[PDB]
Amino acid sequence: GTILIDLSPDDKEFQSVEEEMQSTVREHRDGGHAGGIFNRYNILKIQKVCNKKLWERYTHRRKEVSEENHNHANERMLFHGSPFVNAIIHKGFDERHAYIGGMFGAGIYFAENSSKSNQYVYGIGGGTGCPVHKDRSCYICHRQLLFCRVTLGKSFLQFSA
Amino acid sequence: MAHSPPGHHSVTGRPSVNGLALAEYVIYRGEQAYPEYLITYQIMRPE
Ligand SMILES: O=c1cc(-c2cccc(O)c2)oc2cc(O)ccc12
Ligand SMILES: [Zn+2]
Repeated sequence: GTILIDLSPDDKEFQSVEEEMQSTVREHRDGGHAGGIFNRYNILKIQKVCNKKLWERYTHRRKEVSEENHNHANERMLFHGSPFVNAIIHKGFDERHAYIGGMFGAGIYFAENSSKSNQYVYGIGGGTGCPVHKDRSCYICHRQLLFCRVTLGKSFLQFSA
Repeated sequence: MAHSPPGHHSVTGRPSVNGLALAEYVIYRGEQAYPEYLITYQIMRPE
């Protein structure tokens, strides 16, 4: 029962989300191999995802983690990019959306850099790029990311090379 | 799907070499994320 509501680009909610997307772009060590060569996006549309079942599932778990961690859910807004975003918004995150090969274990990954999530929109390491041109730097085809509310709780700190 | 480090609810990967790379996070329950916004976009070719 997901319905999607288009935010108007005049809406302060739209602008705020766009700002968090544009300002968290960075350069990547792969020279653009996986996600393309770019400094910014052209944002074509932003939609609020409303699903009641899924939301109650989120906040019930939130309350659990909260109580296990000095009443601090440690809630963030973070990016997630994958070929499966249409399933995610209808059916919820689960094991299908996990990154088995991942550096920090087989779980669901999220990025503070929008440009990091962008590298996964067409698969691990960009896969073979956009479906229509097979181009990992395609400037034409429409891409899709999620901006998600994530409960971290007590988070294990793992420095990385 | 793997498990959380005992006594923790998530992992934070803080890059230590690239001082401009921000954090990446991993969770191990689907119930710990809610996909609030769907952004449709193009990357832009630099001038
Ligand atoms: O958004 C991401 C999606 C995914 C991802 C990877 C594999 C399968 C998948 O459905 C999503 O991986 C990431 C890894 C990161 O270090 C940071 C962000 C992502
Ligand atoms: Zn294309």
